[PDB]
This record gives sequence, C-alpha cells and structure tokens, in this order.
Amino acid sequence: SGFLTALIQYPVPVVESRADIDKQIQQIIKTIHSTKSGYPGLELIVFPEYSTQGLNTKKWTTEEFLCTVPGPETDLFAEACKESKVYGVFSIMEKNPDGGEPYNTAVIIDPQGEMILKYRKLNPWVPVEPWKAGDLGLPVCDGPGGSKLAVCICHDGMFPEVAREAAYKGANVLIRISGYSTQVSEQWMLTNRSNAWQNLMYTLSVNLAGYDGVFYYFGEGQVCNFDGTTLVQGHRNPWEIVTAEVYPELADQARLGWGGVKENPYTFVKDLAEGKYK
Amino acid sequence: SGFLTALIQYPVPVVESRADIDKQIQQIIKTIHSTKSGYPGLELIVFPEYSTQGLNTKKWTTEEFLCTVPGPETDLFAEACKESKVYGVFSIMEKNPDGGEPYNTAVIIDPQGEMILKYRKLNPWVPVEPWKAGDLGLPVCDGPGGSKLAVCICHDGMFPEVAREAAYKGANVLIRISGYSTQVSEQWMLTNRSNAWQNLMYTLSVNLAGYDGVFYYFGEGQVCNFDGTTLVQGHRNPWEIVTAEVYPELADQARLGPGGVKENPYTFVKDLAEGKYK
Amino acid sequence: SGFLTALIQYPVPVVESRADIDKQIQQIIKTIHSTKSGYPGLELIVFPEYSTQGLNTKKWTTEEFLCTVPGPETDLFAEACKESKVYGVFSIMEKNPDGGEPYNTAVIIDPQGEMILKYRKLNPWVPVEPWKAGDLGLPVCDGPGGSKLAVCICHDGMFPEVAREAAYKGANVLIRISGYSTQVSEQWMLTNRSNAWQNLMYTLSVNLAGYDGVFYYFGEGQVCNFDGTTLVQGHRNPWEIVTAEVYPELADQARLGWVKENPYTFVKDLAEGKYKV
Amino acid sequence: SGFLTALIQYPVPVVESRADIDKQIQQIIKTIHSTKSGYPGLELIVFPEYSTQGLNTKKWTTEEFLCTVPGPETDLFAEACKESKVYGVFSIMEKNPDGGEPYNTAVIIDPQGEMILKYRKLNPWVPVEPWKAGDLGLPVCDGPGGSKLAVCICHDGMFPEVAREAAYKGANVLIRISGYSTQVSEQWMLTNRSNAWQNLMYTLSVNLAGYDGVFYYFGEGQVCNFDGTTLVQGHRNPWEIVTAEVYPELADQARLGWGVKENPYTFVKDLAEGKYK
Amino acid sequence: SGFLTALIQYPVPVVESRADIDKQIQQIIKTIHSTKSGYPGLELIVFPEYSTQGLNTKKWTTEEFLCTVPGPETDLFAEACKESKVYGVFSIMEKNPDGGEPYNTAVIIDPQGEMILKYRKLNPWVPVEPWKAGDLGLPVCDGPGGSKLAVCICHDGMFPEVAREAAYKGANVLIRISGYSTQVSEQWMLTNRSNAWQNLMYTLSVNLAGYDGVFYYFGEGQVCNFDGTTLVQGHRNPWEIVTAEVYPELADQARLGKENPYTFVKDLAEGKYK
Amino acid sequence: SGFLTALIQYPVPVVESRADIDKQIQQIIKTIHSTKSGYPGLELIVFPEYSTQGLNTKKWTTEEFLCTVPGPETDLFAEACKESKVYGVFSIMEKNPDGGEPYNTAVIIDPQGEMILKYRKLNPWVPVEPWKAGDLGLPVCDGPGGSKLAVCICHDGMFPEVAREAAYKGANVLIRISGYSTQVSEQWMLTNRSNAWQNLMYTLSVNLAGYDGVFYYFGEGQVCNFDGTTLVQGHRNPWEIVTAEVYPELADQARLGVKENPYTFVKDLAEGKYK
Repeated sequence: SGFLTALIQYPVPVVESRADIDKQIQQIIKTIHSTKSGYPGLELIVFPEYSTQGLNTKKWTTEEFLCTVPGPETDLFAEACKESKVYGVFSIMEKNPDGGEPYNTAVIIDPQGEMILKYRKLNPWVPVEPWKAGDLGLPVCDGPGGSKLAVCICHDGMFPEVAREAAYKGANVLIRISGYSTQVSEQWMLTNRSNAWQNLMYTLSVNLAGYDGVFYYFGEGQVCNFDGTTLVQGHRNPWEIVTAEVYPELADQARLGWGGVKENPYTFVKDLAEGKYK
Repeated sequence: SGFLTALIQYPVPVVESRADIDKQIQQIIKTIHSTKSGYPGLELIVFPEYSTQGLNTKKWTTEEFLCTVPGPETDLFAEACKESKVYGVFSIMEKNPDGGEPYNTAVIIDPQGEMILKYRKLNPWVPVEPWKAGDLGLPVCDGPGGSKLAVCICHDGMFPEVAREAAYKGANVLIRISGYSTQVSEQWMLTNRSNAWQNLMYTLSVNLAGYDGVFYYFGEGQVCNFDGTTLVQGHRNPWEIVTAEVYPELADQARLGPGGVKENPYTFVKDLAEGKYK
Repeated sequence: SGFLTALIQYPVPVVESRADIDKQIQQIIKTIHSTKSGYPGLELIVFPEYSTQGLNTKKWTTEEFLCTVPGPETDLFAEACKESKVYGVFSIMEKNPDGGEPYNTAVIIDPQGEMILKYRKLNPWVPVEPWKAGDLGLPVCDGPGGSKLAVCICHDGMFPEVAREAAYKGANVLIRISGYSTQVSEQWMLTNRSNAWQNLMYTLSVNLAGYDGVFYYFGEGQVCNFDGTTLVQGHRNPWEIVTAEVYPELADQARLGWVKENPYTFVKDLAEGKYKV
Repeated sequence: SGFLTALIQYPVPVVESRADIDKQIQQIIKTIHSTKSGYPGLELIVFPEYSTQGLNTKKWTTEEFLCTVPGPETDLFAEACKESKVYGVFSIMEKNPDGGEPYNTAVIIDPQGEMILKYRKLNPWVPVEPWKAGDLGLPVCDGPGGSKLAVCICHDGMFPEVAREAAYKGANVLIRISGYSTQVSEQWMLTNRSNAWQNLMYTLSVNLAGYDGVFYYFGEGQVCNFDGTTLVQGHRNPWEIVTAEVYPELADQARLGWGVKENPYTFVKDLAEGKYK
Repeated sequence: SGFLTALIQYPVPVVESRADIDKQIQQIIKTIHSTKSGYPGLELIVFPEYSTQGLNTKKWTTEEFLCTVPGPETDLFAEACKESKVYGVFSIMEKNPDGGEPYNTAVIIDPQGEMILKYRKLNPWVPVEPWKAGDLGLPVCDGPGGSKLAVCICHDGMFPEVAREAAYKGANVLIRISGYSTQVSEQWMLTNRSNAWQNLMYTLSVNLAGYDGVFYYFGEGQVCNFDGTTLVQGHRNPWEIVTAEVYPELADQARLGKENPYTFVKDLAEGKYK
Repeated sequence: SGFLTALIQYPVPVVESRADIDKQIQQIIKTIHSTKSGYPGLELIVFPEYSTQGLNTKKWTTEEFLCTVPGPETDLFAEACKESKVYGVFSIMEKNPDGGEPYNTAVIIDPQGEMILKYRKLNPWVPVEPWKAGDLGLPVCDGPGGSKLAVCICHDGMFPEVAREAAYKGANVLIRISGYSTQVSEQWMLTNRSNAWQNLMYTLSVNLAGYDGVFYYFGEGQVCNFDGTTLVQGHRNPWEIVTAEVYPELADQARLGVKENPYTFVKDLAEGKYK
C-alpha cells in the first residue's frame, strides 16, 4: 500500500556547451540504473531542477542549451525508465514552440517509457531567471502505490498557492525539484513541511548539491509526511540518496476521515483570480 | 524603531456561570497592569482565544455566556489598556446581533481605550465549534512602532490564505490567538513560521495553557521573524509570558527589496473567488 | 486501518489512606469519560504506573494500600471502559495472593469491560521498589485497529529483552506505563525509540507528571513509529494528553519485508538461570 | 585517566581489482601515521567496514578480493600501529580456511603490533551479503586507558543482543564499524545511543562516507557516553575525523555503584536452544 | 571520584510579610530532607535566588523582608544541612550592617552546619534591582567529591569575567542561582555552557519557576560539562529536580593536560572602565 | 539599514611551494568576483585563516611561505576588492620586519582598495603554532552599513576577553577567521554565540573546510545576532557560501537602550601578573 522513492542530490552541473549537456544525460541515465540496482524496490526517482543543463546564465537561453519536450533527450530518459521499471522526474529547459522565451519544464515518465506529466514552471523570479511563466497550469498524474503525483519547480514551493492547487486537483504527493543556493536552506525545509501539512499531502523535495563556481547548492533531500513532519532529511553533499517509503492511501484516508459558507472572504483571492493582484 | 510585545499563555478558564466569566475579566485586567509594571517598555499584550469565557461546550452558546462587541466587558478592557498605555488583543464570544449563531471575535484596543480592530473568526474549527463564519473579512489597523496589525483566530492560522490576506492588506505583523489542544502543537509551530516567511511578516501567536478537564491546551507562545525563524518560544505552562522586540520597518524594507504575468494559473483560486471551491 | 490512542500524563498522587486511593479511581474514571468526549475516535487510553495508589513508600505495601486483580477497583475501571467504549490500561499495586511481597501490576480492559491482559512487573526498580518480580511472563492480547498489544512497566523498558519478548510473541504495539523521576528523562526517550526500531514495533509510553514532595515525575508521553522515530512528544506538565494515530498493519507489513546456533553466552546463561556479570 | 580515540569516516572504496585494494591498504597506513601526527595523544584509531576491499558485489568473494587473517595485509597494518604506537581497528574480508563462504572480519592491533582481537561478523544479512555467520563469538580484549574493547560490524549493532554480549563479557567500550547507506542514518545514531545506555558502556562507531556509484555512505562517526548521550557527532563528508576522550573507569564505576534468577523471556530460551522461530 | 547534586526549580514565592518568609524557610528545609531521602547519595542541593524571600518589589528592601547573614534563618538552613548531611546553597536578601542598601547574598553550608562560603551579588540586575554591588569579591570553598565551589547570582553569569574569576581562584564547579524571567531563557542556557567551556569548569545553574503575578520564572536547571556540553536540562515546571553526577578531578585533569593587550582589562583594573 | 555578508568555507590549501600560494591567491581573487556576481548586494566577503598559505607546519615559517603586509599579495586582494566594490577579509602569515618569529595576520580592505584594518593574532597557541603574539592590540575600523568591524583569529574567539575588547573599542560586528579541525566544532559554535550576546554584537565566523591529509577542517560558517542567536549555519562542505543580512544599527540601539574592579584576574592580567 506504499512505494519507495529515491531523491538524488545531484551534483550541480557546470555546463558550457551541448557536449556537457549530453554528459549530464548519460550520468542521469547511469544514476537511474545504478540506484534501481541498489534499491530493488524503487519506483520513483527524482532529479533536481537544472540537472540536465545547469545554470550557465550567459548561455542557458541559447539554442545550443535548449531542448524540445518531448525530444531526443526525454526519449533517452524514457528508455532508461522503461529498462529500470521506475517512474522518473526530470528537468529540461524547453525551447518555446512559438519562438518566444523558453520554459523551465519538468516531466514524469512511467515504467513503460510514457511521459505522463509535463509541467512548466509557473513562478520564475524573474530578476535572474529568463523563463516564461508556465502556461500548462499545475497538472496531476497517476503514480505508483496509488499516488496522485504533481511536480513544482524551485520557487513554486515558496508560494502556498502551488501546493494548494496540487492537492485541489487530487494530488496526494507533491514533488519539488529545485536548484537553490544555500541562502534559503532554512526556508526550503520550512515550506516543504507546511506545503505537506496544509494540504494533508506528502512532499518529496530535492535540490542540486555542490559548488558550481558561483553558488553552493544545498541538496538536502527531504520527505515530509502529510502531517508536516519530516521523515528523512539529507545533508549538503553531492550524490546523497534520500529514500523513503510513502503510503499515499494514508493521506487519502486523512482527508476523507478528518453546509458551510462557500463565499470567499479574501480580497487577494479575488484580485489574483482576476489578474488585478497588486 | 521597534516595539515590545508580551504574549500571555493564559490558563484555560473553567467556566460554569456568568460569575466565572466576570472572574476572568478581572484576572485579564490584573494581568494587563501587572505585565506593564514588569515590562515598562511594553506596548502590545496578547491574550489567547476563549480567555474571557472558556470552552464550556454545553453552555458557550447560551445568552449568559455571550457578550456584545463592544460592550461592558470590552469597555473594562479598554479602561485597562488606557491606564496601562498599551495595545491589547482580547477574545470575546460575541452574541449575534440578529439572533443567529454567535461569532468568535477578537478585538484590538489602543492605548487610548479605542477599539481600532474587530475581527470575527473566518474559519470556525468545525465540527466541534458552533461559531458562525466571520463576515468582516480580515481587517488591518495601525499599531505600535510603525506596525500594521492583523489578528486571526486559532484554526485561521492553518490556512495560508489567512496570512496571505493579512499581508495583502498591508499588515507587517500577524497576531494569532488560539485555544488549541496538544494534538496540533507541532502544526501550530510549523504554520506560525510559514505564515511569517511566505509573506515577509512577523507572527505573534499564543495559545491557552493548562487543563480544563477535557483538553490540555499547549500555550507555547511564539514569535517569528519575517524570514520564518522562531525568535522566542514558550513551553506549555500556564502564565508563561513570551516577550520579544519586533521591528516592523525591517519587514517593510524586506518587502521592497515585462511587468509580470497577471493571468491566474490556479483553478482553486478561480473557484474560491467564484464561491465554488469544491 | 489504524486507531487513535491517548496517553495521560496523570498527576502523581499524594496518597496517605484508602480514601485517597478511591479518590484516584474517581479521577481516572472521570478522565476516561472526558477524554473520550474530547476525542470521539479514541480507542486506547493509557494511564501511568502508580496512577491509582501513588508512591507512599512508607505505606505502599500495607494491606490498606493494595488491591486484588481483578477486584472492585478494576471492576470500576472496567465499567468506565464499557460505558465509553475504549480499551484502557491501568496500574494496580496487587496484593500477593500468598501473603508475600506485592506485585506491580498492569491490566488492559477492552470496550466491553473484559480484562484481556494482566501483567506483573518483571524488573522491579531495585533497590527502592519492594515489588516481587512478575511471574506471568510478558503477555500479548488483541487490541483496536488490528493491533497486538503488550504492556510493560517502567524499568522494564530499559531492558531490550522486554521489547524483544513482546514482538517475539506477536505484539506490534508496546505500551510502557511509568512512574520515573526526572533523572532518567533522556534515557526514557532513547529506549522508547530503540524498543520500537529494533522490533519494527510501535511504542506508546507515558509517565506520571508533577511533584509528590520527593520526586518530580517527568510525564513526557511519547509515541514512536516502527522505524524508531518519535511521532508525538509531551512535555512535563500534569494532565498533558498525548494523542496519536497508530497503524499496526504498517508494522506488520514492515516485518513481512524482513545461523541457528547461539553465539551469545549471556543468552545461554540467562536461559539457564545463571546470568552472572 | 582516559584515552583519545579517532574515528575515520573513510571514503568508500571503488575496487575493481587487487591493485585498488592495495591502494586502500596504503591509504589506511598513511592515515594511521598522519592522524597520530595531528593528534599526538591518540591511542585508538578506528576504520569502517569494507575500508580495505570496498563493496564490489560482483567480485568481493573472488580469491583476488580476499585475504587471510592474519596475513601480509594485516602485517602491514601491524607495522603502522607499531610505528605510530596506537591501537588500530581494521576491516578485512577473510578467506575461509575450510573453503566455503568467506567471513566478514574485524581485527584490533595494539601499539606493539600484536593482533589482540579477531572477530567475524555474527549477523551478515543473508539477502545482500555472502559472508558466513561468524564462529568466534564476540571477543573482548584489553585496550588503552583501562578500556575493555569489543568490536561489532554493521548490522550487528542493530541487535541489542550484540552490545549486551560485549558488556556481559566485560567490555566497557564497544566499537562499531559499518558500511551503511544513508537509508539507516537515523537508526544508526539511535542504536549507538541505546547500545551504550542499556549496558553502561561507551560506544565508538563510524561508517564509510561518500558515493561509490550506487549508494551514498553517511559516515557520521559517533561517540556516546555510558548514559546514552552522544558526545561528538560527525557529518557525512569523506575524511572527517571524529575524536573524543573516553574514560572507561567512569563506566566501570557506574556499573559497580548504582534476586530472582529465572528467565521470563521465551525468546531467550528459544534463541539459546537454536529454536528461534 | 564524583558527587551527586540536585538543583531545585523552586516555586517563586509570593511574600507579603515575614511570616511568609518563615513559610518558605519551612518549605526549603522540608525539601532538603525529602530530596536527600529520595536521592540517598545527594551531596549538594541548590536553591534559586529569592527562594527565601521572593520578589515583592514594593517591600523587599523593608527591614521586615531582610535578614542578617548569618542569622536565625541561615541557622535553620544549617541545622537541616547537618541533619541530612549535605552541602546546601541558599539565597538571602541581606540587611546592610551599616544601614545602607541591602545586599543580594548567597551562602554555602557544609554537611556539618558550617557556613563555608558567603557571597554578595557583584552585578545587581539594574535597573529593576536595588541591591548594593557585592563587596566580598568571588570566594571559593572546598566542596564534596574533590570540588572547589564558587557561587554567582543571576546577572553575574552573563559576565564572562565572573566565571573567569571563579576558575582563576581555583574553582572547578561554578554554581549559579537565579531568579530570571522567561525573557532570557535562551541567553541563560548559552552562558551556562560558555562559562563552563571557557574555563574548563562544571556549571550547575538553577532558576526559580512559576508565576508570581508579574513574571514567569523559567526554572530550567542546567548542568554543563567542562567542555561546554549540557548534560542535564530541566523544563519550566515548579518543583522540577535536576540531578547529575559531577567529577571535579576530570576538570582538573583537563586544565593540567605576558603583557596585557586589552584596553578594557587595563581600564577595568584601574576602575576607569568607560 | 544593513549590509549583506558572505562567508567562504574555503577549501584547506595543501601547499608545498610558493607556486601553490600564488594559486591560492588567484583562487581567492576569482572567488571574490564570482561571489559578488552571484550576490550583487554583497558588501563584505570573509575568507578563513590560512586560506592564502595553508598549514604546512614543516615550511610555514620559511621565507618562501611568508609575505609582507601590505605587500604584492595584499595589492592583488586590494585590486580585486576594488573591481568588485566589496570589503574583503584575508589571512596572511606575515614576515616579521624585525627578523623574529613571523606573525599570523588578518587584514580588511575596503571597496576602494584601501587596507583599513591590520591585525596580528593575539593568542597564537604556543605548543603547535609558531607565530609571535600580536603586538597591534585589537583594532576596529569602519565597515559597510554603519558597521564597526573587528577581526580576531582562530583561538582568539575562545577567549571572552577578545570579543569584549572589540565591543569596548566600538565594534558592533566581530569577524572570526579560523583554521580549526573538527575537534572543536561544538565549542566553535558555542563561543561565537556567547561572544555575540555578551557584548550585544554580531559575530561573523568562518573556518577552512575539507581534508589536508592530517585534519578535517569543519567550515561551518556562522552568523549570530546580538542576542546570541545563530541566524545562519553552514555545514562542513568545502565551498559552502554562508550569507546573511546584518543590521549594525540595531546592535547599537540595543546597546543604547560602583566602578572599582572586584576581579583579581583582571588586576593580575592588566599587570602581567596573571598566573
């Protein structure tokens, strides 16, 4: 009635060209196979944001640094997931099909190699990040062990509206892939717990780890129960594997087990819904 | 450039008649004066939910157990705040002016004895609570030391929309008065920090303390910085006084520290604004 | 697939006569009803060691301070468990039927008022405790929500052999009722966690709380999951109620996910009744 | 009236041949000398399980990946311990003299170069590990500063029977060497504390650290006093050195300072008889 | 080679007359006897600041609220220490022998009823306290289990100079009796550990506990090793008893195993600290 | 009304020649520009003790391993601070101009390339380290965001007299650069908090990180507010950047909001009579 997940504190890539991107793809694929062989019960492996292409702010919007989703790169992730019989969560900076600014995209591929979820980062900064605000909403898919999976990216997890939307659409597991520097390590751990408790929802969250010559990324893979309690917490080392058994049915039971005023008392909800938030 | 606050882990009242309510009123007033005498720099004293009338679930909706707001009881609180020259936050189970179900209400009195804020609990802690959902929204007032104050009540603080609404209306300090049992102590501490960080806002929160024959209320007064860090934390003893210096203009400065996508991507935000959150 | 438990950090009784014992019985009975009223899903309520009779070391072996198990006192506990439809765990200093030193005894009563488990402390906290070492082994019974319950008492939980015996007999939930002073608060939390992990077992543990004129009892009700993680932790105040939902099937499932000869001389010696440091 | 110990969070070896083993041996030798040079008072240096030969699960039972104990490899460890005048704890996967499945072995060498303790892992986890269960019991030797040393390996420390056996045979310091992945970091710290408290015994424990291409080993060298309190705790970085002063006579005094002999535990009887079902 | 100590998180007295002071004396003496009976190996029992007279700021400098040290009140403390064969640490607001402002005083009585240490608070918690700055320096006495004991009071433990002076005079155990409100609980724990580590010294510290109508006193008895590690930590409940075994010769062993560059040391020594 | 600082858990250098020292210099300079690039608001970057020359105890007193301060090496640091417009804290083992034993020295350089503070370690730990006891007292300089900066080195922070001296001379921010092994990680964190609280002062403290073949240096950059509370805490990984906003004016405000000495140790210490 549960499933095993592995969160990879993937070493922050230093990417200077497409050749480095191909190297990251091969390393990710090797990590899928090796982690499954080490954890035979594994069913969900999670890689952090920017694990495929890095954070080269001088080049990360050039054609060389962008991919299509799906594309040859996700096809390779999908073949690996199909051979290891795991769900996989991956990060791809996506070329905008309409020619505009690219997207910050995450995907879930199931043990049959099919892409069952594509999400575009809703909340880019946008001081440092150039990505276009996601336009696919916050999707939810069926995962292992009776899970309803949703993915959010980096800053998305700081907005309570993101985790709220995931659970509202049926998710009982929220996956968060990030590429944060050590500056928000504390706030990272805090919102992972509150995102879980406020929605009676598991949170699986992992960040890049190590030093890329500018920032140190804190890693700190984190699994939180649906009561907001952290079950397992990784440290700040590259290649730490944070594993945990997750029982999505208990989250569902809590929501079912635990005529009312339907009107909205919050001005910010009205302004936000109508695009007048200021 | 800041102000000193005191959070009172008031002993849970055991109330069987109006006479017991009168005893709580005089005890609350005595606490205002004595706490000011002990902390001469004090400017904001905060009492928990149900500190005036208790939680006698068999009589707490009877006319004898309810008050009008304002009324004789808040007038006495007002005279005390005026004599001690402090802002005070008080809990009153309020008779419904139209004879319906009563309100769970909080008020802020200023050092002049004027009632500057009246709030009615937006999210009654169903199903054990019979209070009508508040109809005054979430107000904000000016407080000491350049603060913009907002109050919420108990269950309110579990909804990130509440703290979001307070900050959206200009509050840089959120006050949370509570009458929780020990069962949500962890979740209490968690949300008081997330409410602070997510909105770059101070949170001052305190609960009743002690045993009323049914529940043990955990007290645990808590002050959180606008980065989500807990500054001061009380334990579970009755009459613990949690004090802290708060600097509202640092929260303002942090908040101030093309144009942005205005479209709403959250279906729950639309449905809630439409009164159809389901 | 789980059940709700409430651990009562009962105030340490100050008892100087049988009327004071009767007083504790009434408060305990009333706590059963009130806690069920507050937590309508409650199925297991746990009271600490000595919660019925206190720790009057100058009188606690006199006949006035002892009870029979079962007896009129447990009958009153049983009626309350029936009326509130809960399992209850209670402490009784038991008169020795042969007139010897009394037993330190714990019982579990089910929602129909039947005593489904009787246990006598195996490891009296020597040299300050006068109780005879228990002679009933470590029994296990069926409980709420698919649980297999075992109870141990105070010093028992410091011996890993106790938690090991409970699991070996099928228990997936170990209950520990205690009347420790503040001196062993840290070791109390440590062993409650290791007792859970080493046996893939839930541990529900609660101690007396408050001051009786000699010791301060630390309370600190504690629920640990089968991986040794503390789920809920009370502080040291009298009347703190520590609640938690427990899922015994998850422990069972964890156990089903997993030489013959003995390498331990201490196991051989103990089995032979010759354990000697 | 104590001694200084150093726990080496040795980087997990990636071993594909005997040449890679030889490099671990040299690196271990180098670490003995360098650590003594940095900590002149050092008397006990501890290396984790698999620090000599790694965890190449495809080759770790081949003749190339095995050693005799004692053999040329332990003689090199012995020369280094003798030159640096320290006690050393080492891990060697041992060729079975009978033939058959090899052993997971740990040895202690004294400052004179003599092998004073040889232990074969008693609980070698059959699903993943091919090692034959140890057949030398749980030995104890004299150590520095009046210590009585015992060693256990990895999974051994999860069984409270192991720490109990060490203390029963007189050990006042239990050394634990392991090669765990990050999955049991919490349970590792928990059992290291309970092993100490339950037996009024110091525990010195250290794991491999770093990533071998499959698992991340958490390192986290840990010293616990005889009350169960963690005195020093390492993090998860390779090459972290966890040092502490240990006072074995304090554990002896606690046992000296601070009855029914029959066995009430059915699991003790069954295990002693090889009937543990 | 050690001794057992008990720190009493004594309930804050509310005192309106000298009869109420006699009530606290009564209660303190009973606590001495009961704690010893419960902990037969006990050798050092510590009571917090103001445990005898409370903090009635309207009356605590009136003659009715003050005692002589020694006097009839410490005589009763002494007889109890002799009857239970323990060292005891007590707090007395002391009448100034010259009629000036009273002292905030602490004493140690040995198991023979002899007062072996008298100390007056050097750093009155200004501006809320009216006590005269102590004029007896920081004395050190012989204690149980090979200990060299020193006592400091409340605000004293915030100044690293106090703990340094204790160790400089040879103390290997610093006792800190306090009557703080909850406002400085964190800083209380911090300095108890730093006082210990910086001087390779045990610290035994305890505060009043409970509510007196104005402040809540946090209790939180604390024992720290000479490496700065907290060995035992009480919570905030009245009557919590924090016990620990202490090994003074291990601190001695750790310690065993010129010009001044600090202007503040110069100015302080010169009495010109500005 | 504050400023942003960055503490570099700089990897412990393994130095065997002058060439390696120059490699550390270039690496430190690169880290200045890259850190400023990532944290545009940065105003104070701090590097640990021995970050320039390592801890080769068999060569760290020879002429090749020593520099003059100011010297060509400070000039390169000063230039880098000027291009990035940051305050920089650097460690340099200084050649004693009197020919005696060398000094263990720390300097502060402002965003204009001016060396505004020079400090020589006061408590060099005689058994292991060879450096002469500092003879410049404990200086204090003006820093960013209204800060009054002081620097101390390694063992200095274990003596409460050091933090007190800084505050007494006006410092509201004490900087601590260190090259400790893991053995005193706990005591390191403890004294950084007490140093802060006892003097109503911020403490900014960072250590080397990683393994040099003898010791593991714990890094663990730490910022403590003037109430003794740790605001940010790094772990033990090389190259962790510990950042924090610091508000010196609130330490000043907290400080604004019988005179004879009762301590025999103060008297003896002041007179050189301390024993």
